Amino acid sequence: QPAPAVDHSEAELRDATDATGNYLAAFQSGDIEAIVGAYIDAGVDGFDPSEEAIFKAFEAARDEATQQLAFSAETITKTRESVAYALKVDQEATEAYLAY
Amino acid sequence: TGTYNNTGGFNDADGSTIQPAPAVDHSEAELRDATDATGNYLAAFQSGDIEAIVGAYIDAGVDGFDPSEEAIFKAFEAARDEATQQLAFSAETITKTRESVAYALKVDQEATEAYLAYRNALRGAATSINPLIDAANAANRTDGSEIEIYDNIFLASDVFTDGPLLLPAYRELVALQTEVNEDLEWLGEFAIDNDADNYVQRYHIPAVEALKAEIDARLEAIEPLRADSAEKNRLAQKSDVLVRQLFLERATAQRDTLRIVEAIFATATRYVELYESDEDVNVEGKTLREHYFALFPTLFGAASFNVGVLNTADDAVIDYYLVWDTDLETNDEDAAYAEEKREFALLTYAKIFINGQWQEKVKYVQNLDDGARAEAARIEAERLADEAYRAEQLRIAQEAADAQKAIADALAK
Amino acid sequence: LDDGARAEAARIEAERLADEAYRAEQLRIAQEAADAQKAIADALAK
Amino acid sequence: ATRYVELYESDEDVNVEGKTLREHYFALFPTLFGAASFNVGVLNTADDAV
Repeated sequence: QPAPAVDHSEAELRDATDATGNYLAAFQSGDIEAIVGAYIDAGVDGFDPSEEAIFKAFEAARDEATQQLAFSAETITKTRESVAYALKVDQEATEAYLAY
Repeated sequence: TGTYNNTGGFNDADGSTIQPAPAVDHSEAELRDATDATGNYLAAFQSGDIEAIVGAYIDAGVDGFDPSEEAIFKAFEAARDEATQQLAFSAETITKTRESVAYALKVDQEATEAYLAYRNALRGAATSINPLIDAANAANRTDGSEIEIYDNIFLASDVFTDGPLLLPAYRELVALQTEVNEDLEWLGEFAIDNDADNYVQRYHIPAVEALKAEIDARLEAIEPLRADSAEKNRLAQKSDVLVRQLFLERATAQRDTLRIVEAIFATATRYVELYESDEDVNVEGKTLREHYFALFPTLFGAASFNVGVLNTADDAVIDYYLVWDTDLETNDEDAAYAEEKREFALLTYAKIFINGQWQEKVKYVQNLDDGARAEAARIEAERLADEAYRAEQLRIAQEAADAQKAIADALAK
Repeated sequence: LDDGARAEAARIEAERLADEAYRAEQLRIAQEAADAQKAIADALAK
Repeated sequence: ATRYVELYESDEDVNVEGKTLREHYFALFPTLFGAASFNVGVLNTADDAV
């Protein structure tokens, strides 16, 4: 993926990264109870113990993880463009200072 | 597609497909009876004694005991069919219990909504009434003997609490209305103006009339909400959701045990059936009938674990049918149902990775079986097809050659 | 392993259907050709 | 986990290498539970640095 020098503010980077870091708090904690409580849906008020509902819940969790991965993919390009702009600006600044 | 052996995925004959659960009231006595109708079947199996098991689940037969293998096979087949039917019934028990739970949740949800609405109406009436009471009290010049000094409403039952009692407040409001109507009539007397120390002025009557009008306007709107709150709070007291959750857990454990019971009976039936049979092919350096015999040691531990779970599931229901710690502080609470549902869901999730250990072995042996049985037909089918094709080809070629000889003889003439 | 098994459990069916269609077409063509030969036989024998 | 649950009593659960297809999926968890531990150990420092 290309990375043109486009200024994305560091606050934007922090917000976009924290939007994903909240998803991983339960996983990073390591407790299985927290994981099953957060990433798995309980379902209907009457808990169905059949395997089909379990399969559906796991499929939904997998789809949610896939979408989160898709967003974390674009976060990389955003940050790379920000870095390129941050390099270009002070390169030009130091060139001008040397000339003066 | 559904049988004791199937290749169609999830089956409703075992309790694995999806089923709706509308809020329908099935009484807890019905749950207890339907669960005990199955728990009697498992007493011999849960005891663990082999003699009791063979005495209960296996039929002796004719008075003259036939020791031939065919009678043994028939008895095992009958036991397997009985276990299959018991599993089919334990399947529907689950849906019954789930519907009962849904109804038990709906009723007290509505009850607590009505209670909140009625309490809010009472709070609004309390907010609206007091300033007029103070205004009417300020404009009194009598001695205070017959027309007494009013007191602030709800002196004992604090309505501003979240969950207080609400009947004494209504009775106090009714008593205040009665007192106002009583004291209003003495304002129409002719000798009430006794002396300077006690008499009436011009502005007392309008204040009393305004207070009475406000009370009469508030009660007319208060009444239906009180009626609905009482009616809905009485109905929600006739159903508990915790015992239904316990029954659901017990029935799930019963179905889990019935699964392995049916598996054991089917394994024994198939092992007995393959005695000196043409279909007893040899694979993986062993005979097909040998493979079935190795399943028992793992089943005898998986069933032990399932029975250990079912024993606690059974003991829980008997000790907590109607006693405290099953009904709680107030008519509607989800702080206890949520925790039990979480624990039950966690246990259900955890157990799906344990029964699969023996399920996969059973599937492996069964797969070997039907693979051999189905593969020992395609050679015959293809042989018949090839023979028919060759015969038809030869017949067509011969008749074409005859036709060529026919035209030869015809135009040669 | 998974997709190999899943994809391999279709080629036998595909080839069986293709072979059955090929054999049926071959037999039909042979039979109609034999009928045409009988037709010319009856025609020029008349 | 989804695929392991899906293959319950299924027609596509063929047997290979002396084991069932559903059995093969179950053996992946012990290695993932260590690889994810390493990745989480890296991510913890990556988060604390910012």
